[PDB]
Amino acid sequence: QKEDMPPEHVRKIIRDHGDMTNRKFRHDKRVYLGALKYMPHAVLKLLENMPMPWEQ
Amino acid sequence: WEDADFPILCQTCLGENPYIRMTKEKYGKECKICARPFTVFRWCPGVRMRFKKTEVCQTCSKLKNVCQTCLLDLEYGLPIQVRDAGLSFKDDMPKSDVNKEYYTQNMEREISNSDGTRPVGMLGKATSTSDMLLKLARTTPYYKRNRPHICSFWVKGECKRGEECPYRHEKPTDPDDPLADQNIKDRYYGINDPVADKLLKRASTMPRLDPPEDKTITTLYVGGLGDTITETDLRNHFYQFGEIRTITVVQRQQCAFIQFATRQAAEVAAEKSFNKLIVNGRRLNVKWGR
Amino acid sequence: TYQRWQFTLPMMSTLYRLANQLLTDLVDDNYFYLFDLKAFFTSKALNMAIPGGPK
Amino acid sequence: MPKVKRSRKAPPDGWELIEPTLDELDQKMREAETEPHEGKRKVESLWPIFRIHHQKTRYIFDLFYKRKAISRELYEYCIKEGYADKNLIAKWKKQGYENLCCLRCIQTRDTNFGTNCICRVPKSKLEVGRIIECTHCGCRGCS
RNA sequence: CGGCCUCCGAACGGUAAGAGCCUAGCAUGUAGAACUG
Ligand SMILES: [Mg+2]
Ligand SMILES: [Zn+2]
Ligand SMILES: [Zn+2]
Ligand SMILES: [Zn+2]
Repeated sequence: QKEDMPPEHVRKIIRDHGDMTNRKFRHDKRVYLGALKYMPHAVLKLLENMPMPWEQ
Repeated sequence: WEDADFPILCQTCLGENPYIRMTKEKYGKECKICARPFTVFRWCPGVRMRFKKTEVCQTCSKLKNVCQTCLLDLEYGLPIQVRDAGLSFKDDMPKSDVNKEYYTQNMEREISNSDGTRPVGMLGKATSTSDMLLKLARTTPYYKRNRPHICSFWVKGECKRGEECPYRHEKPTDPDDPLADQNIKDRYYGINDPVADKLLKRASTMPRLDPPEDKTITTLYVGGLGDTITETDLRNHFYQFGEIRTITVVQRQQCAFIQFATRQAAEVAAEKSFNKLIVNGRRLNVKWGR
Repeated sequence: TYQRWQFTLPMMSTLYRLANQLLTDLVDDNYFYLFDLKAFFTSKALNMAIPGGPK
Repeated sequence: MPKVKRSRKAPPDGWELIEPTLDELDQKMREAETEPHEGKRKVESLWPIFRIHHQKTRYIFDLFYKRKAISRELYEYCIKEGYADKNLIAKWKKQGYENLCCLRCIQTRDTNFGTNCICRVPKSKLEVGRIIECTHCGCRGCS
């Protein structure tokens, strides 16, 4: 099976990449761009899992 | 596009182990020459050797019959210029862009009419194998084809990655050696190839039997026979090559003289025998008598 | 995987009482006499409007 | 301040002695998390996180099974509050896996051929000892 | 004792087209590297 990672793995990845202007990444550039086509799906999945005002 | 089975390249470029690890990536890249998108294969040739990759269009490779990753021929391993010129070949390789696209397309259609055994087109009908090219071939494997690059880090001292460096921690060749500038296009077309040009200066340093002056001197002096050489055996050696006008085997010299009735027979025979005459395992030397 | 619930009636009655203000306080269908679907389908098919209904 | 805790109920009565090491490890993980992306590397910048994760979880694995010094209810609570790692523990239960570097290095899909990464191979099988830092963890021979 | 209540904004369509030169960008991260009695 596929086992889950600790949250700091992704938190660190995203923090590192910041906003892709540093030249270190610069191949992510084109994959980052290619993932645009699926961005309206991430938004739908985000908004339908909204947290419901009786929860913090 | 192409979608195929496996890459054809020199066994030197294949590597040492009898079991290979090759991963297929469909339409992975465009040929450095053809720019046709072709399926690329990746292979790990050995431990701590750089991973090799299929490097040219399948059609472009079936055309010229070279190591589809090492760029060297599949038969002897000779660069295009040298192999062709020693085979007496003057090929019209396309260099134009539009004519190049059309040419690689038509050549893929011809390779489609071909059956996967012989190199398609003229590249086969020059199959008179040249001993100069044979002797110019590296007879043992040159696995230096997979030695890693230099790590600029350790080249300034900086490679603190340990032995995990993906480059050989060796002093970099100061670029001036023309062996550094072999672009894929240069090495493919075989034009302005200075490694093959050094190979050509070598082939000019390689000894053949230089012809003597007097057009009546058809006396070929054989050296290094031993006492186990027979007169009739040397006659059978130089027999089908033309008319042997006289045999004179000097046992007190371990030498001999074959007088020929045809100057062409004498010349072609000596040239075919130069440093290659092997009778009873003896390293026989052909010369022109005085 | 959180499908298929099963409750008891004490639960269901407390749930009912809490949801009491979001709910409709009628027991039957006679309220929606000329205000049900088939009434609105017929109204639409005849291009006439009910006092409180759609056009 | 702490790993602000979702369960809202009282952590059991063995929690206050595991507290200090846990917290200091947490602030430690925050420092290794913030250590910023200099000429460091990219493939090697996630290694400290797997160190400290393995460390957190090996700690709570000690304080339960090896010493028997924690109640099982406190144990499952420390699982639920993200101090422990369920699947790391659940592999560590197996035979050959005492020192698993992380859960991924045995995920076979992440490699092309569907085999574990060389991190898993014992050192005896090599017999040549070329130092290997597994790309995923950075580990050097977990088992 | 009947009720009857629209419309709300954006793009193109006008301010040219170029040939050249100059200089960061942007792509690669390559292939392969000497031979004797
Ligand atoms: Mg107009
Ligand atoms: Zn390991
Ligand atoms: Zn590993
Ligand atoms: Zn690991």
